[PDB]
Amino acid sequence: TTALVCDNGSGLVKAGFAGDDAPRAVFPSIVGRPRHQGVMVGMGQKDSYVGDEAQSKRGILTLKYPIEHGIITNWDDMEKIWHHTFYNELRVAPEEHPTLLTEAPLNPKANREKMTQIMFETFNVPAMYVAIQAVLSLYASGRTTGIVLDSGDGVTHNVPIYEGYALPHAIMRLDLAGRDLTDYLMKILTERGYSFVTTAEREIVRDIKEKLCYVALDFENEMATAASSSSLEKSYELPDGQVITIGNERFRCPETLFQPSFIGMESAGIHETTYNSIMKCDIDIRKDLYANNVMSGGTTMYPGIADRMQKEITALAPSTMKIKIIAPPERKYSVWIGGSILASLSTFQQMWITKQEYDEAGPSIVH
Amino acid sequence: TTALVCDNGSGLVKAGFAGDDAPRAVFPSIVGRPRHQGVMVGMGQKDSYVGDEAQSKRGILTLKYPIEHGIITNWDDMEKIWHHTFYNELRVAPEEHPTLLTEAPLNPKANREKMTQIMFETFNVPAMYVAIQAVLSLYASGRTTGIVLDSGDGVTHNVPIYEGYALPHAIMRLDLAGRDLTDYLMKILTERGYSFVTTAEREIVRDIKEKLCYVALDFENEMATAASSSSLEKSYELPDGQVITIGNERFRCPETLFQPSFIGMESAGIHETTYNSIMKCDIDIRKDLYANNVMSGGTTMYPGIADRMQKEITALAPSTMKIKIIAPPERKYSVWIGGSILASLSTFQQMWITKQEYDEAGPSIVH
Amino acid sequence: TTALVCDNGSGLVKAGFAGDDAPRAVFPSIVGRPRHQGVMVGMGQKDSYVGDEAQSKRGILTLKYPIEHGIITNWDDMEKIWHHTFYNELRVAPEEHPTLLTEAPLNPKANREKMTQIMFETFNVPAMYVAIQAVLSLYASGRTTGIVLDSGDGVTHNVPIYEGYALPHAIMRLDLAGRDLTDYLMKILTERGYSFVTTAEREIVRDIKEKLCYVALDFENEMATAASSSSLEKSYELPDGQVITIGNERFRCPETLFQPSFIGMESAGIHETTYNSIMKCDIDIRKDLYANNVMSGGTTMYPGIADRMQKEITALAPSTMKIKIIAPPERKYSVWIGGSILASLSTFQQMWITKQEYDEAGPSIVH
Amino acid sequence: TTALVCDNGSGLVKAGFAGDDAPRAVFPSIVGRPRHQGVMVGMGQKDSYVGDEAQSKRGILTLKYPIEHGIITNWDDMEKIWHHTFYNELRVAPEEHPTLLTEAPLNPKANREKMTQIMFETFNVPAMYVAIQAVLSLYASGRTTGIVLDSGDGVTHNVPIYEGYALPHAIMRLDLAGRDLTDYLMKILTERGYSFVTTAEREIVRDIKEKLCYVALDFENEMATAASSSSLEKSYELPDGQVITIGNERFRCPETLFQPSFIGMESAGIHETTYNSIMKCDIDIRKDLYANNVMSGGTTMYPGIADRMQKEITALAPSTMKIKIIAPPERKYSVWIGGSILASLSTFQQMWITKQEYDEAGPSIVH
Amino acid sequence: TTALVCDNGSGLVKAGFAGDDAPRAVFPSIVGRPRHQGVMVGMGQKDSYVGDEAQSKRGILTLKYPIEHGIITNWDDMEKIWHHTFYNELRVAPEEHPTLLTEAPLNPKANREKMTQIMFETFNVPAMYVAIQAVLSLYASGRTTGIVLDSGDGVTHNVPIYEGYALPHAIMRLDLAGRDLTDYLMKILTERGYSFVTTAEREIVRDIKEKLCYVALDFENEMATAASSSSLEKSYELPDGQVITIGNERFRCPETLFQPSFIGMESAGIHETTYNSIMKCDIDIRKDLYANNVMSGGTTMYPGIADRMQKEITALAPSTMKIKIIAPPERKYSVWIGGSILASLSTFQQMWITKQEYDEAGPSIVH
Ligand SMILES: Nc1ncnc2c1ncn2[C@@H]1O[C@H](COP(=O)(O)OP(=O)(O)O)[C@@H](O)[C@H]1O
Ligand SMILES: Nc1ncnc2c1ncn2[C@@H]1O[C@H](COP(=O)(O)OP(=O)(O)O)[C@@H](O)[C@H]1O
Ligand SMILES: Nc1ncnc2c1ncn2[C@@H]1O[C@H](COP(=O)(O)OP(=O)(O)O)[C@@H](O)[C@H]1O
Ligand SMILES: Nc1ncnc2c1ncn2[C@@H]1O[C@H](COP(=O)(O)OP(=O)(O)O)[C@@H](O)[C@H]1O
Ligand SMILES: Nc1ncnc2c1ncn2[C@@H]1O[C@H](COP(=O)(O)OP(=O)(O)O)[C@@H](O)[C@H]1O
Ligand SMILES: [Mg+2]
Ligand SMILES: [Mg+2]
Ligand SMILES: [Mg+2]
Ligand SMILES: [Mg+2]
Ligand SMILES: [Mg+2]
Repeated sequence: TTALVCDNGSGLVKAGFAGDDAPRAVFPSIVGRPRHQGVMVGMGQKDSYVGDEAQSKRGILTLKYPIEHGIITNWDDMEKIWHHTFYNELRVAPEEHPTLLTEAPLNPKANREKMTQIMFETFNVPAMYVAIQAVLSLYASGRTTGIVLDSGDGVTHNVPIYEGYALPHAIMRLDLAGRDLTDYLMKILTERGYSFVTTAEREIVRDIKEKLCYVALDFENEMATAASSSSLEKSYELPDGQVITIGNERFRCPETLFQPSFIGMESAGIHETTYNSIMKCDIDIRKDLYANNVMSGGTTMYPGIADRMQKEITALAPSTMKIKIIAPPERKYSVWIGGSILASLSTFQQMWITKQEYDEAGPSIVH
Repeated sequence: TTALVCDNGSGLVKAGFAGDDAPRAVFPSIVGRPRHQGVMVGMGQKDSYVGDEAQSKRGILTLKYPIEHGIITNWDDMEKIWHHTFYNELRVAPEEHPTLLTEAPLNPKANREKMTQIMFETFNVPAMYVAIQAVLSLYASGRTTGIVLDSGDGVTHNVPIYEGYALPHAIMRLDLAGRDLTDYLMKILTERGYSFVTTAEREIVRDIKEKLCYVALDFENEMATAASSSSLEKSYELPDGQVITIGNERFRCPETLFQPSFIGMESAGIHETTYNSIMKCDIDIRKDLYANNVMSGGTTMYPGIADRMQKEITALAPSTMKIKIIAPPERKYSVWIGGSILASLSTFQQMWITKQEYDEAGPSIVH
Repeated sequence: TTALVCDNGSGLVKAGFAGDDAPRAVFPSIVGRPRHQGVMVGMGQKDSYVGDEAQSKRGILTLKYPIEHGIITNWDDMEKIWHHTFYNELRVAPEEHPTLLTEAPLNPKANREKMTQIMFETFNVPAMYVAIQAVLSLYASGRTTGIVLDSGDGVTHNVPIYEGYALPHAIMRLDLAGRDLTDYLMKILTERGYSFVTTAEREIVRDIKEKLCYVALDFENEMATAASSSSLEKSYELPDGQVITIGNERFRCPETLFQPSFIGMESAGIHETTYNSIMKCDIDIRKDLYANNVMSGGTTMYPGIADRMQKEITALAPSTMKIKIIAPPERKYSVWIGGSILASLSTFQQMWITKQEYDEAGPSIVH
Repeated sequence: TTALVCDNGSGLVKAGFAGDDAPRAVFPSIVGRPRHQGVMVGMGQKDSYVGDEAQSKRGILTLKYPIEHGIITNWDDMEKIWHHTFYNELRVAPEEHPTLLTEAPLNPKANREKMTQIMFETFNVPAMYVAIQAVLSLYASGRTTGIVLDSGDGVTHNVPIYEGYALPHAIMRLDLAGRDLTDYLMKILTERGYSFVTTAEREIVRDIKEKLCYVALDFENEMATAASSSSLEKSYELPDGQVITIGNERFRCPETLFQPSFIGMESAGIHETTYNSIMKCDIDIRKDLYANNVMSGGTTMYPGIADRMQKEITALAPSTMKIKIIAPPERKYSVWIGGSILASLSTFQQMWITKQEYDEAGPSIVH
Repeated sequence: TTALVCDNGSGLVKAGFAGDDAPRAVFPSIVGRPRHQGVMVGMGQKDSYVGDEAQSKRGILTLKYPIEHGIITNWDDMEKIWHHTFYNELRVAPEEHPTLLTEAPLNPKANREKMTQIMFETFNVPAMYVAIQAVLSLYASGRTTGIVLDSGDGVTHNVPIYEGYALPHAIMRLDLAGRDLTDYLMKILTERGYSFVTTAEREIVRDIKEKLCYVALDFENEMATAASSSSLEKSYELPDGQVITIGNERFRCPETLFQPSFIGMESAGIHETTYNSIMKCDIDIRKDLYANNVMSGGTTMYPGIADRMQKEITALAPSTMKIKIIAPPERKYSVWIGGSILASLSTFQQMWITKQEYDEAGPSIVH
């Protein structure tokens, strides 16, 4: 009889019932067909592996992300993610609940429809409601105010919300992190001879992004001392035998997040987009948009931020302003801890769209 | 009514019904015509002895192998092998079954056609299927993963297979063992006065290859102490009166398998071809390609391997990697214990080519 | 007193003074040691033959390419290439000039250093400058705009340049042609029994790639009709007696350039990488990136391109766009006809690095 | 209507129909003219007596052997042998049968022709076939394998035959026994004063060779004790009055068969020629060429052999080899018991040469 | 003070100082003991005649070749060859020089040791070096390339050498000419009644091999017309009275060199061993291994070859290949004209083994 909060990101999909902790189930959200012909009977071999097995059996597959920079590529793969998940994982009936879905803040509609509809006719969840992914990130620390800087693979957003309404027109969306960070790392690792060309192997790059990373505080001056013999290099070992020693670029790569000329895209860094998004609000409210940046996603896990972000803003921000940049631990699940709280809470159950109200208007009314 | 798994190697041809133990019949696979004129009435004397009698009455024949380094030389002898076998040995009708054949992995087509076709019109087995000889060697201990090193007279192969699909391009085929090992032993036995010129007599060389052999662990250092008077020589006795004492070279000859400069061939040793075939796969998978080399054939019967193979690879292989080099006893019939399991197993019976489907395409479609 | 533009490719190394025609000297760039022991006094025999003689006396050597897939393997052989070239060929002093070198566009540094440095202290060329190999290929027909597709053994590149700046991030580098094309041809020639195992012998394969080749226009439909008896096969004659007749596969092998599944590599074909590199530029500029593909290298010598490339792009490219694929004759020397023009031209002479400026920084400043 | 197997030796010519026992007629094969003038009316006396009467009336003749050491001397006497035999003995018509003759294995051709032809035109036997004297000696006890040592006056042979073809080149023919043994005995009997100068009288010597003979086992040690007074001498009585007592040399003379220095011929003894013929065969076959020496002729009648031959061989033969020296009783007719079996047996009747096939080629085709 | 190049063949041993023409001394290389008892005081009679007197006084000896089919039988006779030669012929001191010896290419070691050592301790030549008999045959006409077919009694070899290193493994050694040709001629001369049993007399056979011999061009067809009465027979006269008339077989006997079935040996003729050795090299080099067969020895003195050899090869060789078969006059001393050039030439003097360097290693190091 439960209700299910299921967030589709380009993750790391998260699923777990209406509370109370963290997603019961998390997996990399990939389908990969076998790029070769199989010959050991059964037929045994699957037509396509979904996660998590499609992350355990790389190299013999071609990973294809069903979603990509917010808008998904095709629901043929997406629906299979879904069907696989509801039926053979959580062991939850389709008529169990009214569900709660998330999207990007400005994703081209109808990218919400085709989802809502296919999921509606196939899985027959008797209702529906979609809350934007940024808004939910506030329900983590349970604040009512603040500018939310939510960056996960592969779409970031900067949505300012006051108590308790939210300014719609003051939001700037950058197509930056994180596949561009993975790809940039893969492009600058070539500087030391390591070739990471194939689709499957790209995943390994992401892991060297995981452990071996830190954002400097004063890049321009730090680069000089990086050349000094003292190793700012840590050597990671790769799933086979190989031992790879990356340094210098280790702190260079994430820095791309600010100063994103390195990628060849003109929109200025998160540095500047935060401020320029804030002074797109009303002059009076700004006092409390500052000192309340609450970060989220899986791309605020770097040991660089937030005091990088801090010294960076304080140079651009007006003077005489106190700026706490409170960002929790556990942030990777922040959004989810949001959603859980919501559908269990009174009373927005009655701003849902049930079945009777999908026979009248249908594809519209969703917004 | 049974089905028959029959493998043609440069053996030692093996035949036995769809399971369950080992070939019912094994013989050296030779035809040899009598190099002399016969005068003992009847006419009595046969035009040519096939095995096994052609291995019991050597010296009065000129042994001619119907196949040689993978591709067969002529089907005139080959078909006669076949007809003789089916009709006067196994006592099996031609319409008894649909059959199962093996080939080399990269044998020049149409070396499979002329066989399939001649056997199709002559012996009329109402169906057909040819599985590659390396793949079958996994079905012995019933593993699903691994790089298979299958080396028999006279073509070796190195096929890496993951679970369960098989990488086609990571296979390197060396025309090495085993006639070159026989011929080389015959070339290095000459230094001690033993002349082994005649075709028939060469078989005897092969037998001294059998019993009197062992691969060292550290050749270069072992050779010094080999010169010491202490006999690492065992004296074998030859079918006539002669007593032959070979030492030193007894372990030198097989060593040719690595470091095949001794032959005057540039392709590097099995040592290097194993690794060089392995890192021709995808970087992530190698962890399990290692520690599962399953050897097969009749040339992995030396009491040297695998800790020779082991110590050698570990020097070329990356560090910190565990390498089991599991190779069964009973390996001589490994391939066959594979085949039996296959055609008896559901359900790939419907991946066959029967008679009705050889009326359409014919010489093609076999692959 | 002249200045020398010397480009190291995996060629076919090219050398000739600052203009005005084509390299004075071209040779296959190989060192090969004699795999055997020599016994006719002098000592006569060299420790290792460099080109061109190392291409006249194959079979008694083991050819070892000093560079391989962009990054060179070792400067021990490379330096000998150099020393041999400067001293005993062109008859040019080391202090004669400031020089001009090329590299790959994204070659792992320091693959440019060790060269620059060893060449700097050994040969003492009082200056230096290295222009990327793609950029020079535009100076042939003397265009200022276009996407350059430069594919030679053994690294291709796709660099888009506008007037007159060049987009750095829109370049995709495929490790495809040409040793993979040679090796693939050698791998599919085995299908008809021809064994091409030895290192030296591989060269002959390359020559059958030369004359006997052509890329089809509609492969999928062409393969059927290829089976028809009408010979699309031309019979080539081999340096010894043997006459080898390759057909069908004659056009199949080069086709690998597109669809590189045949090799077992996932990175999509040149077809798709050209386009995917182009629409990684800015949306407005694309109008002139199209209709100006200028091809180069020695692997765009097939009589297939460019209208194979054309029909292929027009299927992937947006509609209503005219796509010229201008690629000169003489392309094999295109790069060089570029370089010569450059160092003779004002004024980038003062963007050089002379000796006085290598006592300060050294290993840095080169980029 | 029967067929006749007739063997010409330097005997003791043997004749008897196609089976089934032994020759119907045996006689010493000599013609002898009367060396004196005859004067007792008739004129009565024959121009020349053939055997057997020419062996009843010695002393009044000059015995002249029609054949001598394989090659016959002249067919003028030989034909007279034949005509006399066929017409006035067996009482058989000339057109009765197709005939079967033997020769030496290596008798100088055409020593077979002049026979075949003369008998063909004179006696008109409508067909012909000539089988070699050695091969037939196997047909006695009906074995299929073995080295045959056939020594009769006056040409021995050593032919190795395997089952069932026969090695032609491994045969060594010594012009030794038996007229050389007779002549030697006559040469050493002078040692005790007995004069045997005349040709006729020589026959008597042969008889003292018959009864009074034995081959020692250890000559050298036996010779010492032979000198002891103990009579190893048996006293034979000669057709006239005289009583001759020979000892010592009685066993010395036959020993000449081995150690034939005594004659002044260097070619080593039958002892060594057996072995030296055997190891002129193939290395594999020797195992069964040994242990199957089947003797024949009339010079293997000595009570010394075969265990003399044995102790001699085992010292020369390789060790650990079992050597049967099987020699029947009745051996004197061995060859003939062969022929009977042959021409009576199907089916080699059609390997004959009849007359219709002798008008075409004639003197040729016989081989 | 000169140095001596001395070649031991089964000849015809040749000796003459370091250049410049031909051996000062040549003789048939035989020792022969007197098979009889001598009674003419002095003691007068020698214990054993070495050549040449042992070739002047046949018939009173038992000729025993000190070497036989490459490996020598015993150094007791060989040493006497040596001592006799150095001391009572060339009038040369033992310490005069460092010496140069030849061997077969694949003679069973240690067949070089026992020589090197005995000669070293007895004759005390302060150094040593042994070059293989085949290689020297190139130094005659002074070529650098080619496959050498060096056939003398009683071991032929086929050693292919490129410029300038030498392929070791492409050599096939046939135990053929010449004692097998002498013996074969003696075996087929019996066909016309001539008996040649004794060893001494065999020398005469060899002489009839000398003058009265010639190899046909198209044998099988030549035999038909050979039967025609027109004498292709030349009549030789024998040292006693006897006149011997040989025909037919006169050209048949040498023909045995190809098609050695006549002997009963399975290894195919020199015909095939030349080609089969050539295509045992690398594919590229063959172009110049052809058209450069330089023959040597004493068995290429037949007036048949080389256009026999030519027509034979061209039928087996691949088409469109030019095949010169250059073989000098004067060839009998070719090898020696080689040796002279060598030890006189710089600089391989320092690849010798002297006195000081034989106290350390001894029996080894010779190779
Ligand atoms: N510890 C970490 N350090 C750095 N980056 C991380 C870490 N954990 C996850 N990431 C990155 O965060 C991304 C996942 O973010 P996620 O919150 O799943 O975004 P979404 O919810 O939009 O899918 C991954 O692409 C990964 O590269
Ligand atoms: N105990 C042994 N030691 C070494 N080699 C052996 C042994 N037993 C057999 N062989 C060799 O193995 C070969 C048989 O291999 P096999 O597995 O039959 O190859 P295939 O199946 O391809 O014919 C024989 O030629 C023989 O020389
Ligand atoms: N006529 C031709 N057809 C096809 N390929 C060719 C032809 N001529 C040369 N090639 C190939 O082009 C390559 C030479 O390219 P090159 O311009 O030297 O590249 P790089 O300069 O990077 O070494 C050689 O590897 C050769 O295989
Ligand atoms: N008991 C015997 N002992 C020794 N020699 C004998 C004996 N009987 C016969 N011979 C010899 O054997 C010869 C006859 O043997 P035979 O088989 O006829 O020889 P061939 O077949 O060559 O004519 C006679 O010359 C005779 O001297
Ligand atoms: N003119 C000739 N014709 C045929 N054969 C010959 C001729 N001269 C010599 N021979 C044979 O060739 C042999 C000489 O070969 P040789 O070159 O001396 O070999 P090696 O030098 O190895 O002893 C002799 O034994 C002889 O029988
Ligand atoms: Mg998100
Ligand atoms: Mg096999
Ligand atoms: Mg290039
Ligand atoms: Mg006889
Ligand atoms: Mg010789």
